[PDB]
Amino acid sequence: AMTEKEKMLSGKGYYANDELLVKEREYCKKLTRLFNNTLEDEYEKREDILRQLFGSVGKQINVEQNIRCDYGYNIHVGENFFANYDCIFLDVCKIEIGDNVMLAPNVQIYTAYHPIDAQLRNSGIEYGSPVKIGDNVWIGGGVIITPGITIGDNVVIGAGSVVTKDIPPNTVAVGNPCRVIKKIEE
Amino acid sequence: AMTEKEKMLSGKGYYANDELLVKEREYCKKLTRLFNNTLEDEYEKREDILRQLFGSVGKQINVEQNIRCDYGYNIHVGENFFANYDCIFLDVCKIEIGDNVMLAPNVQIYTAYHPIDAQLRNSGIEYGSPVKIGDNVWIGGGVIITPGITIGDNVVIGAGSVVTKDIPPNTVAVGNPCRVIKKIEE
Amino acid sequence: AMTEKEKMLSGKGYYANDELLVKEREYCKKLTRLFNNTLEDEYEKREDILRQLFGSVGKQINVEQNIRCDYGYNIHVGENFFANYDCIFLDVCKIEIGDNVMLAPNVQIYTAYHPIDAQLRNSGIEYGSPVKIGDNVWIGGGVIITPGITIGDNVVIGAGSVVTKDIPPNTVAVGNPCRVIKKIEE
Ligand SMILES: CC(=O)SCCNC(=O)CCNC(=O)[C@H](O)C(C)(C)COP(=O)(O)OP(=O)(O)OC[C@H]1O[C@@H](n2cnc3c(N)ncnc32)[C@H](O)[C@@H]1OP(=O)(O)O
Ligand SMILES: CC(=O)SCCNC(=O)CCNC(=O)[C@H](O)C(C)(C)COP(=O)(O)OP(=O)(O)OC[C@H]1O[C@@H](n2cnc3c(N)ncnc32)[C@H](O)[C@@H]1OP(=O)(O)O
Ligand SMILES: CC(=O)SCCNC(=O)CCNC(=O)[C@H](O)C(C)(C)COP(=O)(O)OP(=O)(O)OC[C@H]1O[C@@H](n2cnc3c(N)ncnc32)[C@H](O)[C@@H]1OP(=O)(O)O
Repeated sequence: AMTEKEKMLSGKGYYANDELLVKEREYCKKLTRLFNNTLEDEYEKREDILRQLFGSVGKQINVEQNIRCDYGYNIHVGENFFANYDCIFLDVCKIEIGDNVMLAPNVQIYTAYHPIDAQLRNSGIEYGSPVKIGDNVWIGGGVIITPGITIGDNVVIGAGSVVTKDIPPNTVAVGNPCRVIKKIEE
Repeated sequence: AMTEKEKMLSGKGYYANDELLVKEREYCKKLTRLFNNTLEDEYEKREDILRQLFGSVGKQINVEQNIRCDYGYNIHVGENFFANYDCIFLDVCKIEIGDNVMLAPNVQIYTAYHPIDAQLRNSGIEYGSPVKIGDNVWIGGGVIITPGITIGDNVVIGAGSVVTKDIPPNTVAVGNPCRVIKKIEE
Repeated sequence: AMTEKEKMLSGKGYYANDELLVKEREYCKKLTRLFNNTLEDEYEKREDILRQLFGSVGKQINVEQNIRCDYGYNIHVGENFFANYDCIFLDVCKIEIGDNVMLAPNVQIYTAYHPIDAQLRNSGIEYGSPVKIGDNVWIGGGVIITPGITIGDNVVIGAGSVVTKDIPPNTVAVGNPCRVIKKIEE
């Protein structure tokens, strides 16, 4: 039989109040707190914390302060990653981010979700679906990414967009819901 | 004659810089600060603070850190309430929330508003309209609730939604503006 | 030849990792940190910090806590300015705000942007376009303002709006994208 952590990672229904998960979420908030309390000139310190927090980190990385995570280890990031002010990463499942990806302020990537049915939801069962972002992607400010979304290479997501469906590579996409408005040279 | 606090609660025009209201807003920020400075394993402490902050609290409650309120006492919450990261409650008027309601990160419930006319607005007069959320409601990430909105039981509001009109029970509602897209079994 | 700071202010392409700009961004975060760590009854202190932070400040000003800026000096604000909880000012270029303007919580004003082309973007080059807000303007909660936007006098921007095009004076504007829905008496 699977553990609650295993059900979680596999996109199945799990109980978040599982002791192991609660204490993993505690460990995450400790590093998060340490990260957000650092001083503006403590780049070395922040970088170390990110390497303990995230599942995988490239050579260079810059995440502006007040970062929000659930577990940290489900966050996998490529080279030269940039995340601006107040980004939220609900990494119940894998948030896999490619190379040269930069996040504007207030970008929210949610992998978690709840049952539509109230009785199921009120029971405490919960789900996750991994999010994928390709190489060379600029994500605008206040963009929301929903569970199970894949974003291709060479994509520019306009500010305030709500990504509900997959966005193909080599496109510009804006809106609520988020749709392609332009193609671009590869 | 009514006091400014009374005008506020009754949905009438009031001056926010009223001495009583300013010092009530100060008291609110003190508890808010205490709440947001707690350590990740201080559940007992956070729970106590919420019972001093909110108008009414159920048996169990979990609000993730960095909460934003104006007064606190206008916030009335039911059983098993959950509020994720960085929720904002502008409780100029009553924010009444039912049982088994869970808020995703960055949910913003605003009850306050200003006069459309500039001269009225520049005079400092201000208004409020209470917000109502029924039992068994899942509110998505980055959802904004406008003043005077009532949300029925069994409602799922999709992420990034902007609730401008009332949402009937037993529905799924998304978008900007927020509209019903599905009905659901009761 | 122009410096990187000069290219920035002039709307041209610049490298943000320029030593002068990095240390100006450090100075900004120091004041920001001091501002956000103040206690709820330290109005005098916050006001002083804002006068060191912002390019220009009127007689009276109230900015609620957790403010986010990049440089500060590009932010020019008029009389009786109000900014509520968690506003973000990406002032790569000039953010010029008129008199009697009030910002609701979570208002995000972005002047910065990146090249559409990935190779240009991955090179580290970056741009800015100034944002202008007229006198007597109420900006709703969670409103996003994109680079190069001018907002006229007597304008009410509804909550959750995403301003992508210029908004004429004497109008009410909502939506994603943000459009005029009403005219109003001057
Ligand atoms: C340092 C850092 O981390 S970056 C900091 C900045 N943060 C940000 O969020 C900035 C993001 N920049 C944007 O969102 C811009 O709007 C861009 C890049 C998407 C603009 O791309 P463009 O395709 O050139 O927009 P353009 O002005 O040419 O017109 C696009 C059309 O779609 C609309 N549109 C553009 N952006 C958006 C948007 N974000 N949301 C909704 N609609 C939009 C326009 O209104 C226009 O409509 P229309 O022509 O049918 O009338
Ligand atoms: C631990 C916690 O606190 S929870 C943390 C997570 N935070 C979140 O915000 C997650 C919320 N989940 C969502 O918003 C999901 O999108 C859900 C639950 C609304 C999806 O519901 P569904 O009805 O099953 O969406 P579905 O994929 O079937 O299709 C719905 C249609 O409306 C659209 N749609 C779905 N969600 C949204 C949305 N949030 N905004 C705009 N449009 C949407 C879809 O594009 C689709 O359009 P179409 O069929 O006309 O082409
Ligand atoms: C203390 C402080 O700092 S303020 C704190 C509060 N923060 C806020 O964000 C509150 C802002 N208030 C709002 O956004 C309000 O919705 C207002 C002021 C824009 C309402 O203005 P009104 O024109 O009177 O809205 P009204 O109810 O009359 O109807 C407007 C129409 O546009 C729609 N609409 C109204 N507001 C919005 C919105 N924010 N987004 C999208 N659509 C909207 C309505 O659905 C309605 O549609 P319809 O008539 O075609 O069916």
